[PDB]
Amino acid sequence: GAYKYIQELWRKKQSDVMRFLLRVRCWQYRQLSALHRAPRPTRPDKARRLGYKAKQGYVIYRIRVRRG
Amino acid sequence: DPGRGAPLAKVVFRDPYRFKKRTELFIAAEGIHTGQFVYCGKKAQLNIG
Amino acid sequence: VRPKVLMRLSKTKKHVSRAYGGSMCAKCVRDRIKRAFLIEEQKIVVKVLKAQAQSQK
Amino acid sequence: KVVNPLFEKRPKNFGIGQDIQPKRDLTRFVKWPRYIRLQRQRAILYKRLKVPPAINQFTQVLDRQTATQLLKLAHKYRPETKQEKKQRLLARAEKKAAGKGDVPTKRPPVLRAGVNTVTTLVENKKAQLVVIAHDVDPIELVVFLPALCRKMGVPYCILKGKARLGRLVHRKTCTTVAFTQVNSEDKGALAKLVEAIRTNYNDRYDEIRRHWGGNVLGPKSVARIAKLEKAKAKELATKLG
Amino acid sequence: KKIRTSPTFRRPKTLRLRRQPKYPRKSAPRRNKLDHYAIIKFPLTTESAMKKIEDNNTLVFIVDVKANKHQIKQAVKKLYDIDVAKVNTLIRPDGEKKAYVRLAPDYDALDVANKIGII
RNA sequence: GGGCGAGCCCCGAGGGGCUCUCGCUUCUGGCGCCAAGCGCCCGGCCGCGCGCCGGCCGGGCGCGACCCGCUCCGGGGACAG
RNA sequence: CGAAGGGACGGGCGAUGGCCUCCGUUGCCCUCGGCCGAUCGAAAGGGAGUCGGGUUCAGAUCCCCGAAUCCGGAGUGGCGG
Repeated sequence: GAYKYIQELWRKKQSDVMRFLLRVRCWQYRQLSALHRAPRPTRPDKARRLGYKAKQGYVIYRIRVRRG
Repeated sequence: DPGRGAPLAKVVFRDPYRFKKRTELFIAAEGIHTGQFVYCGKKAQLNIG
Repeated sequence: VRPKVLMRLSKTKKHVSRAYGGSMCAKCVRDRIKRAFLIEEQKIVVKVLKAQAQSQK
Repeated sequence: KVVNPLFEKRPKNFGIGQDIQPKRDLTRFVKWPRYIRLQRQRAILYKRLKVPPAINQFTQVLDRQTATQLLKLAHKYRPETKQEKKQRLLARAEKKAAGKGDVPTKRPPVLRAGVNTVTTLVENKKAQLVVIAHDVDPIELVVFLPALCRKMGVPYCILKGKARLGRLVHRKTCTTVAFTQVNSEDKGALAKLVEAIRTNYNDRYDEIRRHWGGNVLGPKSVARIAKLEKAKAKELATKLG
Repeated sequence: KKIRTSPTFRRPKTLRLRRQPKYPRKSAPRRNKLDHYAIIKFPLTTESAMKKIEDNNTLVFIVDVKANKHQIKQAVKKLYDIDVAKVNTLIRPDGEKKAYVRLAPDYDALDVANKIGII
């Protein structure tokens, strides 16, 4: 299926397609709060490999952590 | 104003949008008296205060 | 009297039967009548001299 | 008569220092909330930055009038609806022993909706036409599929909105729509739309994949640059020419 | 056609519903543990309180600490069907509350005090 | 657009291109908001009856208050940090 | 670095309540709207309105007697002017 390509696309983080996406997302999440709920996963295949299933009750959050 | 060596001039403007009088805290120039009209803007003329 | 005693006082005891009564001294209220009137007459004077400027030039 | 001379005009002068301002529209200067302000300038960042052609390819969307016939032909092939699975299941339930039938005959062709279903049958050359929604808010789900359908020779089209693409299926969103099989009388109707899509997406593929987008400044800034261009033109166009 | 008159965005007045519980939280309401018998403990046989009876036309009681002048007035009405002009309370320096209930002049204090049992 | 506008050139003294100026406030310790007017529609009562006819009562919309846009305006900005 | 109002006048729709004539109740819609932010913080700061006499072994501007005064309510307005 498409889950294999999404995995291997995300491994080319230095590639210019991913640098545009990482730039837009990190700009977007910086304007939000330090802790808020996300409705759907940004990375679906990575969530499923760690045990996330798209059914009722599976909740995800997003937390900003200071660098250093 | 206590703790300050300069007097303050209480200038009241009318808000050009909604019907109220707006009170300001202007530092008084030397020569400012009560009831003197004080202008504020780009087209205002050139005098003290 | 104390300001919270003003509730039980009558209307005529709290003001004076006049325009701007009970909150404006009689010296300055009649001066505002003759202040506002002379501006309105001067504004008529200015707009007449403004009107001749439109017609002549 | 009808008129009465007690009706004067008494107009209001809306000047500076004159009579007070009226209640005019102020939509430009509303202090919008954080979520409204974020998403409004987020679309601006999609016009400021140099978006890559793999993402810029979803700005070139199929035009208006051809999208109607794509949906009209897909309207008769939509997946079947809740309680009509049970209508289909119950109708074939009596037929086991009512009229001497095991129901082995045929399942009518339908569309495909998920990305995992479409990509499996595009690699295996079982697809004839792929419809792709452009407004998926992870774009990473569908980026290779425009590129993958070109090599496999499967025609691919980009459509406005996952909502109306999610209306062909009986759900909210649907990123991908792939035609595997159609009926005989609709094969000629599908074929006239296949060649029109190939000449826009597949045949000119070299143009899209090196087509960067963005680099469009604001109208307040573009007009300032355009003011400098016409001022430079005004300075030296008549001295020599 | 709808314009934004104010430059400040304000949260719209959304509709909120009331409570339609599918089951009461507590099974039954609690019974009143401050009834007309738990509010009047016992009167006083003090000669200082005795002198107050035929002179001031009053009665003296020990009253529960969580009481109220409205409830004490209604309590003596409920028990011994006597009307009250005013009720007067204090808290003694021993933990409890004492009440000086004043009767209306149409009844006699020492006549009803014999019905109480105190004399 | 609009004009008292400073005017020039062409000019038929109606008027078109060019630089700039305002969306029309400086003499006085007064007032100023919750629109006038215009235009187009709607409902009820009465009389003409051919009714977009007239009278009364009660409402809506647009101009008045130009149109379109993508950052609220500015000041920095690849440096600050 | 904030979608920080749950309030109010008038009108329209519908309903119940008491002699659904009238008044009253609540839900929605149109409309208006800020004010600088929850809250706590003085028994010497602000803060409406009680005094005289008598009375107890020990309390009295607090109890009794006699004179007032302030606040809130009133639908049918309880009466007059």
